[PDB]
Amino acid sequence: GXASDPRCAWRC
Repeated sequence: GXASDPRCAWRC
């Protein structure tokens, strides 16, 4: 669940 965290959203 990364939809609110750009620094991980690239994976998810």
